Amino acid sequence: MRLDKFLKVSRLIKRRTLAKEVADQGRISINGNQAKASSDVKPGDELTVRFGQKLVTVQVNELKDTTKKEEAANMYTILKEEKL
Amino acid sequence: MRVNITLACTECGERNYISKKNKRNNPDRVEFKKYCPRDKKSTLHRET
Amino acid sequence: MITKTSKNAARLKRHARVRAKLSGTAERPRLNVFRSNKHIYAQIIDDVNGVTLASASTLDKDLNVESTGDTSAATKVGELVAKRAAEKGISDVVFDRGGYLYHGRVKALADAAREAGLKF
Amino acid sequence: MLLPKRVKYRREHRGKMRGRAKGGTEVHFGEFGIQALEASWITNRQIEAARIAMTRYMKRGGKVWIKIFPSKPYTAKPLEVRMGSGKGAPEGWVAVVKPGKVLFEISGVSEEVAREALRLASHKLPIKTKFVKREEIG
Amino acid sequence: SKKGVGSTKNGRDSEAKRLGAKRADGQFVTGGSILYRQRGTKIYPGENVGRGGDDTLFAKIDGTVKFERFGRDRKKVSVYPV
Amino acid sequence: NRLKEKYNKEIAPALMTKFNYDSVMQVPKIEKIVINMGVGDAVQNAKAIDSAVEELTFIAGQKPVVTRAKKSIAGFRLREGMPIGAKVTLRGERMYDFLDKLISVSLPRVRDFRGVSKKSFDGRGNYTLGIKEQLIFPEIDYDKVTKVRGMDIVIVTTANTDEEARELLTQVGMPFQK
RNA sequence: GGUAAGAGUCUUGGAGGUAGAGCACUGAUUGGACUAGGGGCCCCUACCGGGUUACCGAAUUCAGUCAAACUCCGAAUGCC
RNA sequence: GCGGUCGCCUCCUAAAAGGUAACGGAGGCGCCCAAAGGUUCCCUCAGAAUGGUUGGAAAUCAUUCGCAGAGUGUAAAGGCACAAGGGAGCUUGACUGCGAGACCUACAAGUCGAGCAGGGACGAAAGUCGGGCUUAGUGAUCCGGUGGUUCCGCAUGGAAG
RNA sequence: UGGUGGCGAUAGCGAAGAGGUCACACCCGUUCCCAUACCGAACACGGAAGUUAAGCUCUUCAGCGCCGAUGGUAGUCGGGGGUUUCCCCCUGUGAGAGUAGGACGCCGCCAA
RNA sequence: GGGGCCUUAGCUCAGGGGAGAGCGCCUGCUCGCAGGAGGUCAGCGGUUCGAUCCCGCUAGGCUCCACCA
Repeated sequence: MRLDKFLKVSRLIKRRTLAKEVADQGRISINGNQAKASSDVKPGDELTVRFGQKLVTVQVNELKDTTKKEEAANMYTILKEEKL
Repeated sequence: MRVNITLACTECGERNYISKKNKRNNPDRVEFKKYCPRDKKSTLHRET
Repeated sequence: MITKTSKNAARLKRHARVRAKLSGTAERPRLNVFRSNKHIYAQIIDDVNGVTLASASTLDKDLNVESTGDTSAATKVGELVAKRAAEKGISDVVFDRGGYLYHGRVKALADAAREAGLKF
Repeated sequence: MLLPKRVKYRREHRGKMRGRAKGGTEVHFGEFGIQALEASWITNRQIEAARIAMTRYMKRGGKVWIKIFPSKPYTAKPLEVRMGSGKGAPEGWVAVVKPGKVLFEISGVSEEVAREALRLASHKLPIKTKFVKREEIG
Repeated sequence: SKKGVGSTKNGRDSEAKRLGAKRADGQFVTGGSILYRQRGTKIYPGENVGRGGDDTLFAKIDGTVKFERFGRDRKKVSVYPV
Repeated sequence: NRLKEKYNKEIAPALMTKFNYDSVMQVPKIEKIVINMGVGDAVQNAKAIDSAVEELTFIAGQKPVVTRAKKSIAGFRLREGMPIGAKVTLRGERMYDFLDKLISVSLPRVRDFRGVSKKSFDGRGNYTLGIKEQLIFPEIDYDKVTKVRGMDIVIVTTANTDEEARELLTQVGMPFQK
């Protein structure tokens, strides 16, 4: 699915507009290379989403489009977090 | 889940019978003894 | 309160379900056994004329038992039924067990009839 | 406005209207009534019109017994279409009325009030009508 | 101005199976032949008449077909030898 | 077996001297006592069915069996399977051996029960009494599962009228509300 | 070629539910008793209940209707 | 043109044998079940009321009134409590070669079938069993795949076929 | 009187009397053959203490249920005529409902 | 008028065993938290033990057609 859709369903960014703006500002990289707001993701990718002074790197496990927390916190797996 | 199966005789070896079974209810191999036309007797038949 | 049916009431339904399976009318008659609380009766009935070919019981002037249908001495009247069958030239019968489960002492009468000449 | 709120089938054959009335021939609830002389379908709108026409002129008096009920539906294909291509949608409800059948029943008023009310009902109906009363042999 | 409408959704039917009586009362019948075709036991088998797996009534011996009744609302087919 | 001799030696002439009979022998015997559980598992969650049925073995000496549903009901399904509740039908001289300890200790042990069924007859001679706890039976130990499990009893009298069944259960020794 | 079976009529015996009738089922129903339950209003409700309802009607019942996919019945003709 | 439909099964239309059309009116099927199959032995369903502690209109239990208002895998008709409807024991006949005689009728095809022989299952025996209460759950030929085969195999013996 | 069969609930439900010493039935116990998803309630065994109270047979009630005419009527084969989404005559067949009535059982075999 | 897709919190949308997000409103806690008000799942009626989930219809909102003389 799309990057902003994946960030919406994975609850990393709760709003799709904010995820779209973050990915359009050149902050999120998939498998090392920079990408736009619509890069297709696969289970087994290494996301490099950048918050405000954060370096959260997660791992994709599954892809399901459910807007409920019972079936949402099982797709991303945190690997390491870096403040700066 | 309902597939075509054949039943060969354990003694004669020929595939004498065909039937159907459900794989979910019967995962194991079935064992029905039937009449064997070559052996002139009722022998155990095994699914192959 | 409870007004449950008698043992003879379900026995008639059991007799009806038994007599549906075997006709008893192919020039080969049937051997009917009635087990009462005191002694046993035996009759041979064939359709369609309904005549009784042979009948015998413990309740008779002859054949002092004198058990009168408790022990395995019922085999005496069980073979005497076959005696009245053989004196009238009956070749073979079927066994009409009635509403009684075949485990005795109706089975004793059937075995006594089998040993005395009735080939059923 | 009379109609069944549930039916077994919404589309039925139109049927036939041969012979006299099978039942409802004799007046036995009210004192006076209308006896049908010809057979046609009676729409529930006509039944409502006849009932209001009787009830208004009988503002003081007894109640009206409606002996007929529009249980049979009729289907009406939409206009300007070709013939066939399926049966049309049901439009309304009619009652199959045979000659000799009693339609409406009145008791508890005078003779001329009942006659004028039945005349006002009969002028709304599409069938030939007559005035009948209860006979006591008996 | 032509306008279209649809559809029927009820335009299918199964093939009719030729049930009913196949022989008549008083007719000579050969053994094994079909007497009456059934869906369920509308008419019961009687003397020298069997019932098939499709509830088909057939004569068991050669004879003459007689239609009788059990009573009160039950029927029978019987074949009596000549 | 003491009550078996007791009723034949005391109540059997007492009924025939109470009012006239066509038959000298017609004393109404007892037929069946059934115990009904109806657990429901509160609700469908207690998977210890085999212990719930064996809880009834302390009350009635015969082995009880579970009962199965005949129609699913929308409140607490309970489909056609999963047998919930227990029914035991106990017969023999064990009616007499059960009613002896019943009218001995079971009725006065209840803290609030002083009289049951002044109007609760069926019209054809039924007595049915409700038990809420397990502490009523003295053979039930206090170190049990301790959850509230209730008993049910149904007394079947051979006499077909209320006026006969009431006058037998008054003089057999089982008290009434009055 | 078979040969005289074929057909009509009188007599007899059958199968099959149409016309008509009927509620004995399945629906839809109209009226009266009967009133499960719901509607306002007074004592009260911080809440249980009671009264009147010229108030609606799921049950059930005495009646009155209707039906191609309703039949306790049931023709005349046709059929064998 | 577009929309819809194309094969099979059930009811009505269908006119009291059978059959009978329309882009007529209603629904289902391209399965399921090693058991819901076979045999033997037992039993009778749904709802109303009374009484019951967690039960209130309904969970479970006793009673009456209950010829069926229940159930019959799946869906309509026909039928079934002398149960084909429910419960247990043992089993695989859910069989090999057949089959007198029949039903439908363009053909192809489809359906029932007494009874014989070989081997069984259940039952003391009589007897029943060649799938499910019946009627749908399925498609030709050609061409290939697999197993068997005292069949042929291009001069002979094999092999390819 | 008991067993066992054939006649379309004219064979049944409901009420009231009568029977038991023979027979049939309840009834009484589990040691045996056999048992229930459990249980001598059911199916088995052994006993004649207590009884017709129930089961069963006979005798009267037509309340419910059942069978059921004659006449009439509806319908209808065939022929004919109009005012032709229907109606009216003629020859012949002829319902359903209702009514009069019948009915609280007959016909066999064997044993006692 | 005829096909296809929906009618779900105040708004916008996911979704046979008993249904949810972001925004809008609150609740104590010093850029994010863990909880609550609000749902005839547009309505009726059938298949079973229950329907947002399967179906026959009524209103409504989008999309594609309504052509040849």
